[PDB]
Amino acid sequence: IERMTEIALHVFRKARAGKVRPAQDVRGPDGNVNDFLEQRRPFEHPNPTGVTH
Amino acid sequence: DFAELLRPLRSLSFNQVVDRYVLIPPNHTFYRNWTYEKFLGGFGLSYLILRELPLRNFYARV
Ligand SMILES: CCCCCCCCCCCCCCCCCC(=O)OC[C@H](COP(=O)([O-])OCC(O)COP(=O)([O-])OC[C@@H](COC(=O)CCCCCCCCCCCCCCCCC)OC(=O)CCCCCCCCCCCCCCCCC)OC(=O)CCCCCCCCCCCCCCCCC
Ligand SMILES: CCCCCCCC/C=C/CCCCCCCC(=O)OC[C@H](COP(=O)(O)OCCN)OC(=O)CCCCCCC/C=C/CCCCCCCC
Repeated sequence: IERMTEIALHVFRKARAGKVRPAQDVRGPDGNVNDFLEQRRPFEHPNPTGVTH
Repeated sequence: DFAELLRPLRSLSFNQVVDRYVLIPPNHTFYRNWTYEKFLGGFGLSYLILRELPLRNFYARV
């Protein structure tokens, strides 16, 4: 049951990370390195609570 | 123009002038200071509308 659990937990971690970043191609759930490049807030949803600069 | 300032007086007698412009019946029930409350109070009402400006940049609204 120890071996079965770590197999399911490894799938769970990849599936959990896939919810915020879905799977587009063969790379799988959360398999895109470009997602973690520098990103900015959209123009229609700026920072509502504080200053940006 | 000096004769135009006296235009509403030439059509009236002295008794009518006194009753019209001098002997105004006393009525101390009016909120005379509403003129100032509306004017100066408009700054606060204008701020309620102006604090919602869709200018995205924070320093632009500054
Ligand atoms: C149906 C679809 C749409 C179709 C219609 C589209 C067209 C709409 C226009 C026609 C309908 C308008 C309705 C009102 C009729 C007014 C007619 C008129 O002649 O007014 C001229 C009016 C007054 O001219 P003014 O003599 O020069 O007086 C202004 C001076 O600043 C005064 O300075 P002051 O020093 O001499 O005096 C200080 C002043 C205080 O004045 C100030 O401090 C303001 C200073 C401005 C900020 C300083 C920065 C100035 C920057 C300069 C550049 C500004 C350019 C802005 C251009 C704006 C163009 C409109 O305090 C007062 O004197 C008294 C104020 C208290 C008045 C009581 C408030 C009653 C308002 C009506 C209540 C009900 C309306 C609904 C509630 C409001 C909407 C939520 O001109 C203005 O519009 C002034 C701007 C006011 C902001 C308008 C925002 C409200 C617009 C409402 C739109 C509808 C609501 C949204 C509905 C959305 C779904 C449809
Ligand atoms: C302001 C609070 C509103 C809700 C109140 C809830 C509580 C209710 C309890 C009220 C108890 C009443 C106690 C007595 C209050 C007396 C009121 C008073 O003194 O002022 C009245 C006085 C009467 O004026 P006079 O003719 O000179 O005086 C004659 C007197 N016989 O009223 C005024 O001066 C006018 C100003 C009063 C407030 C006006 C509110 C204006 C708000 C503007 C929004 C409306 C939209 C306007 C759009 C314009 C479109 C062209």
